[PDB]
Amino acid sequence: ASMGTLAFDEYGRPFLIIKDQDRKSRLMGLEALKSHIMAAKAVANTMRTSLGPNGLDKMMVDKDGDVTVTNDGATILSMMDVDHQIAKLMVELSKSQDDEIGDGTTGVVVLAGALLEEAEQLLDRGIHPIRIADGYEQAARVAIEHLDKISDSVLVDIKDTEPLIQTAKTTLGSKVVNSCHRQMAEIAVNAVLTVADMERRDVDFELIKVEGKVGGRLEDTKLIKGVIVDKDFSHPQMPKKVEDAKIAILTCPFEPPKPKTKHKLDVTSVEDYKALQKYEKEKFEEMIQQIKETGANLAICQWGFDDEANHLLLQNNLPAVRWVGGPEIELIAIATGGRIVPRFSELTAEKLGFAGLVQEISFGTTKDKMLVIEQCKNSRAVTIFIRGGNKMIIEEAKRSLHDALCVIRNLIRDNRVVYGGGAAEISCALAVSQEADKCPTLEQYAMRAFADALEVIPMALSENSGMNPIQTMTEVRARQVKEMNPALGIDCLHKGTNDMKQQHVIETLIGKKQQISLATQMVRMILKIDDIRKPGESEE
Amino acid sequence: KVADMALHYANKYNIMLVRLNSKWDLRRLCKTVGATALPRLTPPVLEEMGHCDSVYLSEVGDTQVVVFKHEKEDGAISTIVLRGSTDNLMDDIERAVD
Amino acid sequence: LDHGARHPDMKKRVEDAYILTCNVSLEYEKTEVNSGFFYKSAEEREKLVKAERKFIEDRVKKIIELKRKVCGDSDKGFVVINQKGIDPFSLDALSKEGIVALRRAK
Amino acid sequence: NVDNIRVCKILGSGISSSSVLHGMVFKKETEGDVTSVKDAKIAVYSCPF
Amino acid sequence: MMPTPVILLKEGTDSSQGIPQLVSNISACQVIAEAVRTTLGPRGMDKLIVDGRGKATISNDGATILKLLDVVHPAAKTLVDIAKSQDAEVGDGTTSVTLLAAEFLKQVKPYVEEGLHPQIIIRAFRTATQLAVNKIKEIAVTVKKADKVEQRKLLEKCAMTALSSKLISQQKAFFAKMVVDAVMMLDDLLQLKMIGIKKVQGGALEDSQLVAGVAFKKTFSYAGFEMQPKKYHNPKIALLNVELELKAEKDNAEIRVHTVEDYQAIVDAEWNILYDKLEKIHHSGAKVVLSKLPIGDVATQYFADRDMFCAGRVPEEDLKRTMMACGGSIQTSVNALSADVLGRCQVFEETQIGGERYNFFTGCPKAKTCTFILRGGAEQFMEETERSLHDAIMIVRRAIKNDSVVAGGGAIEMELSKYLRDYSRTIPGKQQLLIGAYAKALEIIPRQLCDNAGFDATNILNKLRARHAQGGTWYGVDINNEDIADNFEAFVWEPAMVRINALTAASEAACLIVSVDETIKNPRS
Ligand SMILES: Nc1ncnc2c1ncn2[C@@H]1O[C@H](COP(=O)(O)OP(=O)(O)O)[C@@H](O)[C@H]1O
Ligand SMILES: Nc1ncnc2c1ncn2[C@@H]1O[C@H](COP(=O)(O)OP(=O)(O)O)[C@@H](O)[C@H]1O
Ligand SMILES: [Mg+2]
Ligand SMILES: [Mg+2]
Repeated sequence: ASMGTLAFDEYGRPFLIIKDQDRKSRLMGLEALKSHIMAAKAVANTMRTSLGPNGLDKMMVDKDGDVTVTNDGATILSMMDVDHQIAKLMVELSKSQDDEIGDGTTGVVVLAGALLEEAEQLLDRGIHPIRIADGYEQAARVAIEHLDKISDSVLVDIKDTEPLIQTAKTTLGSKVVNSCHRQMAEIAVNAVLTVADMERRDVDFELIKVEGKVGGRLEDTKLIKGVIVDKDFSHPQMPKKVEDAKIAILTCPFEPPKPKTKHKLDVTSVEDYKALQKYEKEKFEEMIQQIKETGANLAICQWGFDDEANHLLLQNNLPAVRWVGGPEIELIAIATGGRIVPRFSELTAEKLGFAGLVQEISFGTTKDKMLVIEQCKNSRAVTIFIRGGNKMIIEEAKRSLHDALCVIRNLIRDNRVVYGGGAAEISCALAVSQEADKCPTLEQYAMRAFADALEVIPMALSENSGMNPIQTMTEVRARQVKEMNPALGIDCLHKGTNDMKQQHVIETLIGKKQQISLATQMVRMILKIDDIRKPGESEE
Repeated sequence: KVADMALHYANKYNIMLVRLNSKWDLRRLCKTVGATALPRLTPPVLEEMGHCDSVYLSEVGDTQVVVFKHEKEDGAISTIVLRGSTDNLMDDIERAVD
Repeated sequence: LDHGARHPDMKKRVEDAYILTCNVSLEYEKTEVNSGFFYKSAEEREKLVKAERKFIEDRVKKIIELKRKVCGDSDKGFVVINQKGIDPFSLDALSKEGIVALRRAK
Repeated sequence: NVDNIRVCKILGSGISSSSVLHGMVFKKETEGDVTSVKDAKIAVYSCPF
Repeated sequence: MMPTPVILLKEGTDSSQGIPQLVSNISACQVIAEAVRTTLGPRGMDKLIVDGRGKATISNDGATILKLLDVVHPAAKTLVDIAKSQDAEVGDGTTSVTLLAAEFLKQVKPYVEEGLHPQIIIRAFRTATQLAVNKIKEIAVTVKKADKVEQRKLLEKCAMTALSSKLISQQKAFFAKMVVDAVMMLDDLLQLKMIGIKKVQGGALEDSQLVAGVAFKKTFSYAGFEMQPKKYHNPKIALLNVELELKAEKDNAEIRVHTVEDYQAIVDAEWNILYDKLEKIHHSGAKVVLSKLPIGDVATQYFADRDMFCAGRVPEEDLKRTMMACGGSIQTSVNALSADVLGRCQVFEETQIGGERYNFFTGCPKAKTCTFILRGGAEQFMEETERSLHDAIMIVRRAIKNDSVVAGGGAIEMELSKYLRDYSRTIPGKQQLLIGAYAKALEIIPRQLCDNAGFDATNILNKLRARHAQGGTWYGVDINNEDIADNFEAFVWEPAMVRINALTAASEAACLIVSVDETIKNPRS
């Protein structure tokens, strides 16, 4: 079932067709489909345990031994050292779901695995894979239409943020940061709403600075409506706090000027040396005086400066910070309302940013200092500053907060929502089953397989919470059929009710639609592959 | 080579630029058009100016080609455009032409 | 001789020929003492470029003057056999005067 | 002169589609924006432009 | 064989001569064709090839699959070469050429075994190919009406037929409409470089869009870029090829001064040069600035202070498309930035596209270009979508050049086989067997369609042959209905030149393969 072809001619002469054909392997027909389905099922079964509030974490170790405890499906599949091509396709699917939506990176894998398992059963029954793909495509179209039908709109206004808080809480429920559940939800919602364009435009994520520092507590994570900089004041005797600071953002080092072109200044006499020394001294004095003339209280530079400028800044009651990065310079300019000035000659009072409070912050017995710029007037840049007991929970909080920010961004893009907990999956499966009855017989099997694959999410949620999967899912489906209510799901938290509208389990509609679409096209692409040609070289 | 400023100013004055890397092709083009390969950027005199019925950019198959075409059935150099479905077949046809 | 004229426009056959056997380099030569050029504008660069070939052009002009003096008609011809190389500029200058020249002779 | 006959090999359309062109063909593009001239006045420079 | 004390060729030279090597060559061609058989028709499948580096590629196109195969057999490489030739000249049918050539070789293999002279086979192939090409030219359906609506319908149907074999076949109508709209905006040469194709990961296939303008990814913005507005309602675009940075005036430039005043003057002169370029750009009236060369942080902040947009290191092709869409001119110098050298678009915007930032130029009324933005869940997914769209674009371009169409699904080849059999019935007989074998080999494509679709090939072929003999030119395989149907009324339309080139290339390859009697392999250096 490998080696391609091997005949060596009917006449005994050599028969070489493909380079290194004796070391290459190939798979054809239904065997390749079975192998692909097996690999995808293995990946999906590994991922399905990390679904829902009761989902468990995966401890991932890289080449160098670094350990990242995480629940994000995209991260889990990205850090795996997979070799099967179908596994790489699953990883690409998760990365795509993360890129487009940012949430639901684990549901796509489970859905694709269930779809491919049902396709395996259908193929064993003897249906062409293209027919299965077409049936899956039309069932996905029906499910997307039903999701559009049963969707609900929410307010994305700043005055009332309760639906946004509920959606962020639903997103963060499965992560480890649920110990500060509402706090993280609120800070994520406020961060997204602060840096946003009102007319349903995009939200630029690079205006949000997510930085974490060890120590403290997870509850100490806070939203800072300004900029947090790893740098500190240049002179150790400079004051550690500036009130009502008038910032002066500069991108020129406080050093004597230097032309870019290859230059040589010739000193030919003692008078030339005296003039050069006087020029250097006067350049330092005049740059300090030019900074002071604008009335600024703080000076922020990007390229650093030397000792004379440092002591002149200290002597002139001008706290200063050096070696600030370009992104940090841009963030400070955006938040404080000031303009980036390329040289002292162009510095004016109108270009000065305003910060209510600039402070240097210590972090215990660490000698580490970080600068805080906050209390801006109308800051259009925000910073999320995360604390924790170890770096691993800090990284996990970073990715969980990123998921929450992405979810609120999706809500801003489109405010229609559907109720999670498997209720949407159950309703879509019911709609697909109803549509299958009217469909001719041949595609009916594909529709029923798609519905069964859709039903895997409620069963996974119920099993992860310890309940019996089949009984719970059947009871919820029966309740959904008996009374018109697409909001009945799997009570993972055992709150006593199956109505997810009351439990406030809310998901973005576009997230579900993207999940279904991406799963459908990846399943079609996998089903359409009937041949593999691996090198088979077992290279080192 | 062609400088960026020279290219920009030639585009400003609606001048077509062709860059022949091999000196053999340059000499053959000079023969087939009737021009002299100047060694400086001096404007050409009347005698050194080359003339051709039509110069244009065209695509044959999937290859972009520049064609120096004479309407008359005469000239110093004539070219044969060989088509085919295989490189080896065209090589054999070229050997037959030789 | 195992080599011919290096200019495409050069004459291929001369009926009556005057032979000029020379061992003078008619190509560009660099100063032995590492000159280098210094200028401040494009026009100055053009002037320096034009003036850097004056030395070779002087000898080429001497050859041209000898050619024009020896035969004022088009009947005769000069074949210039040079043991050293000739740059394309001097080759073109000689060809424009109807002089066939050979470079790098044994 | 045998060398005065040039052969350009372009793949795709079968040998029955071959033709004779009174001129030259270069498998290359053009540097500038202008791509076609109807009354060409070619000036050839051996020096870089 | 006796060992000569001094052998003629170098040791290790391999030589195969006679009928056995010809049979081996035919078998090699069959082996190559077998690797692309299942990738034919709407029910075709994809192949996955992994290189030594481990980067897999997934394709339904015959030419790509053959190229990714490291074929070293001298006779087998002819199939790869003719597939590449068909892709170059036509763009579609890279599987049909190989299938037809291999079928020709298989059909004449029994006659090759029994000592038939190969020149006879070559002459028979040439005669049959000429007759088939003439028949295709004669029976190709063209309409002399010269109207836009039915021409557009023909183009859309051809694009759909060329697209109904790939992973995007479900959205084939949508993608065909996009492709036809894209092609109709090209001016006179239909250059492929004027149709941009951007692949953005994440999203449904239906999320793919065609922009009537130009779009390209954000290119390493410097500090202060986020302070620039990201939407303009009537911008003027300054397409540039200019380095807007503080730098040495020239690589070989040296400044020599002996006075501090001269030092300050030199520094101020550099700053004044940069600000003079920036001020000329600003006073040109433009609002969006693009350049091939990098644009520094100083220039970025200068443009931010003026509420302007800047983007450096924009690729050559993207600026070419922008110039074609907006109607400007790429300026290497800013000394003369007149109104006629500035581009103009209705709306410029930077938006989030699936985890990436893209600059959109829309509303251009005189645009001669377009940009496809393809969405998918995987890298190879979008690559194969791009390949399928390339095939559709090539078909639409060829149909623009000449709108002569024939019914697909094997109808054209069934008609050609019937005509060739009828012709062969009226010739002395040595050519009759070979021409009949050619006609029989012409039946491979409908048979392969039926085999891939899972039908019973024999019964469908019998029905097709009976229908063609009785009457009806455009009856081919109906994949959905498990039967045969009139493929012209079913809009299975393909340009006639596709089949013409396929037959010509297959015949040339078969003749070249048959015409070889010896294979000599020198030892590798
Ligand atoms: N409070 C809850 N009650 C019931 N189900 C929930 C709750 N919170 C989340 N879920 C479900 O758990 C599933 C997994 O969500 P999560 O693990 O946060 O992200 P992903 O969808 O990427 O796995 C979601 O489909 C959601 O419907
Ligand atoms: N809807 C259809 N019904 C029947 N046959 C079709 C249909 N669409 C395409 N075909 C046939 O499938 C054959 C293969 O086309 P395709 O796979 O798109 O490219 P290639 O010719 O390179 O394999 C064509 O010859 C065409 O006649
Ligand atoms: Mg989630
Ligand atoms: Mg095709």
